[PDB]
Amino acid sequence: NLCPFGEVFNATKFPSVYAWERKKISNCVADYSVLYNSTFFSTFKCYGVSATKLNDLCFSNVYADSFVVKGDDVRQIAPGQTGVIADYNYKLPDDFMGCVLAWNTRNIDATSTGNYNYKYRLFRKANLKPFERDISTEIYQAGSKPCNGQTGLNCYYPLYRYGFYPTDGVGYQPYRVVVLSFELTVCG
Amino acid sequence: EENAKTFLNNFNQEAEDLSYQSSLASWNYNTNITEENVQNMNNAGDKWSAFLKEQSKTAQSFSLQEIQTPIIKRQLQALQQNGSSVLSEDKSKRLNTILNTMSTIYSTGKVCNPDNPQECLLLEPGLNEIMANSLDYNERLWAWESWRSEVGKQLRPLYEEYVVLKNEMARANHYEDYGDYWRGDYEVNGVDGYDYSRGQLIEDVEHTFEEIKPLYEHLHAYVRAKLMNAYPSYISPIGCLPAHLLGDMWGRFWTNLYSLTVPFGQKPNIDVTDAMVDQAWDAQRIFKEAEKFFVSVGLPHMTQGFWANSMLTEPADGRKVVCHPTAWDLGHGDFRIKMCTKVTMDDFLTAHHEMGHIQYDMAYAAQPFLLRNGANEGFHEAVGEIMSLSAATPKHLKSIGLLSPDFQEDNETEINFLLKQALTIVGTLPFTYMLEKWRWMVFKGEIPKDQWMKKWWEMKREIVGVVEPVPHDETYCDPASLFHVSNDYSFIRYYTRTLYQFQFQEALCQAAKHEGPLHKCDISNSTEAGQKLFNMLRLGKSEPWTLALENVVGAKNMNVRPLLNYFEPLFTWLKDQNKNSFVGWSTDWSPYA
Ligand SMILES: *[C@@H]1O[C@H](CO)[C@@H](O[C@@H]2O[C@H](CO)[C@@H](O)[C@H](O)[C@H]2NC(C)=O)[C@H](O)[C@H]1NC(C)=O
Ligand SMILES: *[C@@H]1O[C@H](CO)[C@@H](O)[C@H](O)[C@H]1NC(C)=O
Ligand SMILES: [Cl-]
Ligand SMILES: [Zn+2]
Repeated sequence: NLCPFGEVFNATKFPSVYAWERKKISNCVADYSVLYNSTFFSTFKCYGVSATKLNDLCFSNVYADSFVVKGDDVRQIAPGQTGVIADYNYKLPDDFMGCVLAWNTRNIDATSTGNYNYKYRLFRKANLKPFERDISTEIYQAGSKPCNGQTGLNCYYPLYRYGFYPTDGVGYQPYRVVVLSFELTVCG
Repeated sequence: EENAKTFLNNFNQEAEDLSYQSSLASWNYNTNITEENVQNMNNAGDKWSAFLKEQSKTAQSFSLQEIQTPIIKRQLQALQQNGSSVLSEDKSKRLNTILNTMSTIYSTGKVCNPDNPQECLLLEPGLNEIMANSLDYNERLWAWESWRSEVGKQLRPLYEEYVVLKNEMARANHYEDYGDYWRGDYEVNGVDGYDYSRGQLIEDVEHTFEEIKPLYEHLHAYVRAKLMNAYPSYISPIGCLPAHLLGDMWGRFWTNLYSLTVPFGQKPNIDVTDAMVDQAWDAQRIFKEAEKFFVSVGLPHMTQGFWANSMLTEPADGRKVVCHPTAWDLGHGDFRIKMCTKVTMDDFLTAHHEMGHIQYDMAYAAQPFLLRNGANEGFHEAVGEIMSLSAATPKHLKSIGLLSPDFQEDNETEINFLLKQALTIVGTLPFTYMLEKWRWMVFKGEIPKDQWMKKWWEMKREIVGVVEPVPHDETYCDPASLFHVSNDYSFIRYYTRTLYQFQFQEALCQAAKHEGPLHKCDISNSTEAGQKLFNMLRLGKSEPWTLALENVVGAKNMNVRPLLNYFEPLFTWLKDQNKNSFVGWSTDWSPYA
C-alpha cells in the first residue's frame, strides 16, 4: 500500500509551531508525484537531497512535521536560522536531509475577528536543540528571583498568540508548513 | 542587561496587535463615517492608549544608562517618555474636551453672507473657493474676516485654556513649556558629533532663514507689483500685502496667485488636467501609473492588499468619507491610501506624494515597532515631495504620454514653472517660521494673553510682509484660524521638510547623473539612485535624524544651498524685474490707517 501523505497535508486541523506534531512513515511506497506535479505549494524548499532523486530512492523512515507560522517566519524553517521560531519553537539540524513545503492558508486560518488559536514560544532560556519540542507554559523568569507561578514585572508568559487577520499583509498571513525529514522501507 | 531585552520583545509583539486594532478601526471610520464606528475607532484606540502608558511607566523603571547595544538604547527612549497622562484626572478630560471642541468648530464653522443670509458656507469648499478664485477685494475681505470673527473668536477662550493646560503637561515632563515639548523631536542625546539640542532648533531655523530673505524679498516685490494690477489703489508699492489677497484663507500658499503673477501667460499652460480626461483615465490609471514610477527605480510594487483595501475614489453609492488624502500604515504589512482622487494633474501629483509615504513605510517595516517611524517629523513629508518634484517635470509628463511630444521647453516656460513652484515652496517659508515662532513665544510666555493679537500682526508685517486688512483686538484668534494650530499640530515640520526635500533632490540627481538644472531632473529609470534612497528609508527611527540625513546628503544638519540652486534661474530673473520696483516692505502701512 501507499503512504498516507493526505493525513498530514490535507489535514483539517494544524497545530501551533511550538507544539508541532510528528508522524512516522513506515513500510509503504511514497508518492512524490502529487507533490511535484502541483503548484499548490508556495515554497517547496529542499535540503540535503534534490527534488528529483528521491523518486527512485529508499529511506529507513520518513517523518512529517506540520505546524503554522506567519509569512515572514517561513524563511526560519531552514538549517542555520536564528529567528524566534528557529531558536525557541522549531530548529532544524545543520545536517538536515529533506524538503520543507509551505502554502498560504489565509482563507482557512484567518477569520474576520482574528484567529488566535495558533501560538508560538517567545521567551525561553537558551535555544532549542535540533528537532526538540517544548510545550511548557512555565512562567518565564527574566532577571532576578522567580515568579511563584505568577506573571508580572520581569515575569512574562512564554507563549504568545499569532492572531491572523484577512487584511494582513502577505508576510503576516498564516502558512501551513510541512517538514519532510529523511532518515537513513520507504521507496518510490 | 538581558532583562530589558525580553521586555521589548514582549512589547513589540503585544503592541503590534493593539496598534492594529486601533489602526484598522481608524480606517473603518475615515472610510465609513458612522456613530457606531466612532466608538470602535475610539475604544480600540483607548485600549491601545492604556497599553502604551502601562509600558511607558514599566520601561521607565529600567535604568536608561545601563544599556550597551545601540538598538536597545534608542528603543527604550521611545518608551521612556512620560506622555500626557502626567496631568490630573479632571484636567486631562477638560483638556481633551477643548481639543475636540476646537477641532469641531473648525470644521462645523459656518459663516453666512450679510447680502444673502440663506447662503451659509463652510471652510471647505465654501470659504476656500472664495479665497482661491475671487478677485473682489470686498468679497475676499468678507470671507477672510468672517472666518476669523465668527469661528475664530470662538477658538479664543478655548485656546487660552488650551495653552495653560498643555503647558502643565510639558512642565511636568521635564520641559520648559509646550513649545519645548515639540522641539524635542529633533533632539539627539547619543553618538559623538551627532547630538542636537532642543534650543539648537531655534538657532538653526533662524540662521538658515537669513539666506532665504534675499530670494523671498524679491518674490514679494514681484508679486506685489502684479497684485497692484489686479487690486488697484488697494496696495501700496512700499507697504505689505493684504492678508486676504494671498491666494487662500491664511496666506500660507501663494499658489492661486499664479493666475495673477504669471511671468509669460501667453505660452501654453503646463496643467495637463485636460489631457487626462480625454484619455479616459480613472483613479486606477493614476495609481497604477504611479506604481510604475517606483518600480522603475527598483522599489517594490504596491502589494495586492493595497489595491484591494485602499480607497482610491470617492466611495459614493451610500457612504461618507473624509476626503483628505492620507497615507496609512496600519501594520501587519497592511498599506492603504485614503484619497478621493479626481482626474486632475493636482491629484496625479498627490498620488506620488502619498505613495511616497507608503514606500517609506514599506522600507522601515523590518525595524522594531518602537523604531518604525520617520527620522524626524519632517522626513516623511520631504520623501513625498521629492517624488512629486520628478513627476512634475515636462520630461516625465511627455515620457508618460500626457504632454505633447513637440512641447517647446523655452527659457520662458522654465521661468513660469519656477515662479509657480516659488509661489508654493518658497512662499510658505516665512509664514511657517512666523507662525511657529509666535506659538513658541506664546508657550514660552513672552507674549501675554492680553496682547496675543498685537504681537501676532506685528510679526506678520515684519517676518512675512503681510498686513491685516482690518484691525483686530484681543477677542480674535487668528493663529488658531489655521488647522494645525486649532487641532494641536506642530508646524515647524513644514519648514524643515522643505529644506530636506531639496537636499534629497540634489543628492539623488547627482547619483542619477543628472546634467541640466535641478528643476529639470527626473529620477526615473535610476535604479542606482533608487538604492541610495533605499539606504536611508530602511533606517526608520533607529539612527538619529542627523545620521539618517548624512547617509544620503552627507551632512549632519539642514542646508539652504540646495533650495537656492533650485530657484537660482528665477532668483536672477526676479532681481532683474525688481530693478525699478521697491524690494522690501514697510511695517507701518495698513489698508485703513
Ligand atoms: C524608463 O522610464 C521611462 C519613462 O519615464 C520609460 O520610457 C517609456 O517606455 C515605454 C516602454 O518601453 C515606451 O513605449 C515609451 O515610449 C517610453 N517613453 C519615453 C522614452 O519617453 C522607459 O521604458 C524606462 N526604461 C528605460 C530602460 O528607459
Ligand atoms: C458602515 O458601518 C456600519 C456600522 O458602523 C455598518 O452597519 C455598515 O454596513 C457600514 N457600511 C459600509 C458600506 O461598510
Ligand atoms: Cl493669518
Ligand atoms: Zn504627506
